[PDB]
Amino acid sequence: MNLLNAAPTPYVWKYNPVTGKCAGAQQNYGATIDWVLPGGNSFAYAADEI
Amino acid sequence: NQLELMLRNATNDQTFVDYLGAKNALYSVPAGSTALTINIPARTWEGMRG
Amino acid sequence: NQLELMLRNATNDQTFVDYLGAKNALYSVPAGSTALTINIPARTWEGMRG
Repeated sequence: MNLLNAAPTPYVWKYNPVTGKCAGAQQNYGATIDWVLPGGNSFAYAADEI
Repeated sequence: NQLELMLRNATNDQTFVDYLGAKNALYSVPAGSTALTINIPARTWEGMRG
Repeated sequence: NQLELMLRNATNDQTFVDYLGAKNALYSVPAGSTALTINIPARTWEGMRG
């Protein structure tokens, strides 16, 4: 597959409860699948579909 | 061979989880000190067990 | 009863602040010593007064 057409990881937001203003957004690294070193071609498609 | 054919099929493939189910972190505490603070950055905590 | 009922209303309930408004930390300084280092763990300082 092509990683340029692969779906990116979503941006999750930070709330900052005390001030109440948005604290920004981040690349959602906290929930990511490890698929290129162990997975290969069989799991690259699966991770993209997820 | 039938077991292989019914096990190579993608919908039914082996799935294993580590029994400890815990990211393991060691935080240094000097000898005389009585307090420790564990500050870690923003994360999606998506399915924390405890 | 009217007064107590307009005070039981949650939109208007008592709010009290400590006048000092200061966390109090005592850092030991021995006799001969002339310097002191106050290191603190990572924190947000979300409304610190000084």
